[PDB]
Amino acid sequence: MLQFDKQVLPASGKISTSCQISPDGELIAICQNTDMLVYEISSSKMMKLTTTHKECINCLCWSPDSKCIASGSEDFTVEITHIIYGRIRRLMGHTAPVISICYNNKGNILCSSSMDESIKEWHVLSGTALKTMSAHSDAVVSIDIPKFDSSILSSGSYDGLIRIFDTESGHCLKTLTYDKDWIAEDGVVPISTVKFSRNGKFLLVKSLDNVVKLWEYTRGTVVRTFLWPKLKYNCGLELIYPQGKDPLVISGNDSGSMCVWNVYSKNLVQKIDEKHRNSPLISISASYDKVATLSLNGECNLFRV
Amino acid sequence: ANLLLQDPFGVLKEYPEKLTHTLEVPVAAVCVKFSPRGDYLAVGCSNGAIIIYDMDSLKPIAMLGTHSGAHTRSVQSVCWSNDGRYLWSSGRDWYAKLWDMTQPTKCFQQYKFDGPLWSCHVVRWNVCIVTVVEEPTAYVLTLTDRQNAFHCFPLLEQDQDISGHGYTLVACPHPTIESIIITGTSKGWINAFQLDLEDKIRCCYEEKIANANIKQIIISPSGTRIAINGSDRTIRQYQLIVEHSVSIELEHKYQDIINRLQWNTIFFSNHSGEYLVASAHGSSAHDLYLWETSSGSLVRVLEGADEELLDIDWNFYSMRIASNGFESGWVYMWSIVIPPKWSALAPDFEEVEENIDYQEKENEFDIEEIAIDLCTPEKYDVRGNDISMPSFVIPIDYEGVIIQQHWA
Amino acid sequence: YQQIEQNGIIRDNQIALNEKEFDSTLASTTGSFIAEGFKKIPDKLKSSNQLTKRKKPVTFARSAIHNWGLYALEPIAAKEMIIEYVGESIRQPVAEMREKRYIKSGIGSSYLFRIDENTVIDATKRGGIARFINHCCEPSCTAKIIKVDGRKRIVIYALRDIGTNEELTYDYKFPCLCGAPSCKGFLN
Amino acid sequence: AKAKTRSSRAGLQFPVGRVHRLLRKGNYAERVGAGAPVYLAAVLEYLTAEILELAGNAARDNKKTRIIPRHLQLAVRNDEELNKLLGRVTIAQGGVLPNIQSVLLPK
Amino acid sequence: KLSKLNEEDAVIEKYVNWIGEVNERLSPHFNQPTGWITLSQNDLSEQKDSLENVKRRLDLLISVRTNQLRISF
Ligand SMILES: C[S@@+](CC[C@H](N)C(=O)[O-])C[C@H]1O[C@@H](n2cnc3c(N)ncnc32)[C@H](O)[C@@H]1O
Ligand SMILES: [Zn+2]
Repeated sequence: MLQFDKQVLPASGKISTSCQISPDGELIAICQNTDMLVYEISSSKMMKLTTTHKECINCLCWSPDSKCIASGSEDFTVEITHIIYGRIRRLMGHTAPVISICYNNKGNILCSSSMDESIKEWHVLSGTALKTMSAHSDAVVSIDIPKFDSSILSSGSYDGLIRIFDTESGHCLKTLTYDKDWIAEDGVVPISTVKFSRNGKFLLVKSLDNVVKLWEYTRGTVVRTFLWPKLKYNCGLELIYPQGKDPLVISGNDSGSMCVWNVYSKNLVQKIDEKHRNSPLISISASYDKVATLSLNGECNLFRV
Repeated sequence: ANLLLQDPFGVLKEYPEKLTHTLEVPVAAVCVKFSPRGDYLAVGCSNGAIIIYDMDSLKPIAMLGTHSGAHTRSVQSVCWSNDGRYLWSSGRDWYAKLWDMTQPTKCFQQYKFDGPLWSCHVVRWNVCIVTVVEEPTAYVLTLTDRQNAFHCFPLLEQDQDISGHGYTLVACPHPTIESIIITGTSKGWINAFQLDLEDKIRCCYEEKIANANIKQIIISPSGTRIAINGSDRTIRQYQLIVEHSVSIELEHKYQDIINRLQWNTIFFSNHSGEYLVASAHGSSAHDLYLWETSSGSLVRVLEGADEELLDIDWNFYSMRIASNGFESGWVYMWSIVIPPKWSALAPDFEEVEENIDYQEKENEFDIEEIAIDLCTPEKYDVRGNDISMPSFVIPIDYEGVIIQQHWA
Repeated sequence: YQQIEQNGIIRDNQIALNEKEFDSTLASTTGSFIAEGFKKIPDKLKSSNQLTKRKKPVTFARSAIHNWGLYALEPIAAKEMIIEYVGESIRQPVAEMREKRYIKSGIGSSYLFRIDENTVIDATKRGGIARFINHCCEPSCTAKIIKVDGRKRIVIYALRDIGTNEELTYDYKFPCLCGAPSCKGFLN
Repeated sequence: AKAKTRSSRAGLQFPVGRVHRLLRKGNYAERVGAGAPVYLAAVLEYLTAEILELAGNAARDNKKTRIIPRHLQLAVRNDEELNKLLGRVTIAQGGVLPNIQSVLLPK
Repeated sequence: KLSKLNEEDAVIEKYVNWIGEVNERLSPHFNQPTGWITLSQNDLSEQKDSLENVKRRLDLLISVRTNQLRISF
């Protein structure tokens, strides 16, 4: 069903924020503190790639064809770098820092988050301010474009907004939960990470209460809930895909406890708790069959069906 | 396509009404053709460029005509493939360049013609019927297993004369058969040509409807309706009966009674062609027209422009009308607007258009495991298109993207 | 060490050329983002059917006064209707319960209106876009009650020439968070 | 839609019968064409619709149902296009547009 | 070896030689009748080859990325 293959990185060291594999299935980018390591899984080599960021890198993104790597950090840099050719464009357009980003599924629009209740858009060749999405009430964590088609933009934010926008003109189109008001008494938990599925018809959330739900965005309610039988972290979510029937979801806890939920029924078959036992976990991403992990301490564990 | 799943209450139109973009292209154009999706607009430019536009930010991504095969004179018509991978481009520099966007600046195979052209039309992505000027046959050029042998297949039987009919000026392939090619002469007559994809052809249908220079023949995408634009002031939509064996009959006639203008280009609706557009020729005609193709009446007018509009294109996904205003050169564009909705601020608002008299109930004074699938893509959009074919994305130029800060 | 020193000048004075990205007021952002400090603080650093044919293209956006407000998308002249007020129609006893029931849960906005003294126009769940404009004691809109064919719609005109994206006001006439000085410091 | 009463064939509310009479025994030209009273009755529909849209519009502001002539001058002089069309004209018992020159307003 | 740069210096030099030993023979393709809408190919010796002589502005710009890179470690 799922087993462990290999771990090559040591635990301790610098600030590690995001682990990201390109969607080809082979080329991994590990965000260290102002550094990116490249780990080719085929022949098991390493490569270091440093970029012209100043501060602690939060955004990292991969190309759909693995030809360019865009990042983003909190000195207002909006940076897209090449795999060997260097820095390509620097947009420097938000008046607030940036947490996470994604790509258009053609590769022309890297999307972008600003923490002063606005979300903006950049073209690579134009380099200008395309659109303004000003509909938010808090700092925005993750904006996940779905995997297959680049139509809709789901937003995640620190007030509790499962809010879904437009890419074609940039207007609000769906909101699944309420904002700080409508109970106004701390009833709405803040949201850490919103994610789409492979199809893009199902939306996934991990909240600040460390409760995972799989939203149907279309109808307006939820069809799944995944408990942990309080968090102070921005941890990531992933849906690993085996070739069999059930793709398990995965998120990380305050510490190295990582259950995986069956999503078809709701039971809990596997859990990878053998690693990360000191290390508090921010980011996870996958490949066709190679899923990585990361924490404050940079442990990249690979796995296999 | 998930934006149209969230945009309306559930009502979406069947023609655009307003015009929301305008491509500021100062060098003028001749033809505008979209991709087989709504993403890419090929622009047939006047001097000999092709300035291909990404239809999300109104600023280009490439230019076909940098490395090899740039058009010296004007470029006349263009089509695209089934998937949007190639480009077949007919021009007035006596050259039909099949381009491929895998190498998005270089041609693949050209042909030095005997003179200029009018149009091009593809049946498969390689084979392309071209209209050589002053030629009473259509030398359809096919890219064969080798690229060099452009077999100049004469689209005429060896005995048949169109003497007294002039040259062939239009050839448009059938959508649903993919092997019978409807062509129209320079004087009146209409032929059919069943290519065997060997090279036997049958002149199954011949006729004459009215003596004019047939500027354009279109077929509806359901293969039912076929409209003919003469050099006089009429549009004859006909009904198509192909089981081969072909015969047409007169459905409707569309004219401008007031000014008596010529119709430059005509184009049909998406599913069965329930709406016919046209662009008039003379000045002060500043607007595309629409017609209900059954009743016949002028039902709507795309009143957005200021000039005379020459060519037209209707991609059915984005529901846009691209058209070069011929005088200035700018590409006018229409789009179905979607107004914003405050109903998506909280998960329960409602936008009722009237002050509703809600009845007073009793409640006002009182104090899962569904089936889950993650693997399949979408199959049909709200428009009901051929979707679940993941299209040929045009890759951006990842050969010289690092240069593009310095000097084009 | 010889590699990194020659790569030092690639990031010592060439980090002084590239890092010119200061454009804000240089807020307190020296706290690390691996800490994930919450900072739950209200800090604002940004710059802050019959009568349908007759309305104006005003949009709602994030307000310069409050959470949400309307932005007039054209230079409106003196006395033209901006938006007909649309919503529910419910009388005084049933709106007496809803006046507290929403604030029992605690929404915190007075989304009713008055046509005559018996009945209100609710705008919490239903409504038009006409509800979104907020209070300022200096007026730029009023709402006369006109009658259309036996039943009274409520229609919000202008007083003065509102400009492009000039945020509209409304008096309510039963604090003042407009930021205006020439005002009473409360609502009442 | 119908066959009789040419206005109903055109979809107007103004008569095309009367307009085709008044282009012959008004002696405007020798031979009035058949499309000509149709086009003219549509324009006189539209300008009457443009006024009576704006007339009852400013009837609603006054709060009265019916339209008095005072509402017609307020519909004509407030609108620039109509004002240009009706530049020379005086609408009888119709008042003026309420304006003061703003030098005369107090300090 | 130098397998990360020489792919460019194969294709920077492809402009010099592989474009060179094929597109040099366009100038003796004027030479068929004797040493204008018939055969308007005379200006494309310096208008379609205008970018070819301005390709030297960019082909060394591809050839100085490793001048930035080999000094960067
Ligand atoms: C009649 S509703 C206005 C519509 C609401 N602000 C909206 O956009 O959804 C009353 C709300 O306006 C706000 N408000 C009332 N008086 C205000 C004032 N003088 N300045 C700013 N906001 C005010 C209050 O917070 C209250 O929630
Ligand atoms: Zn105030």
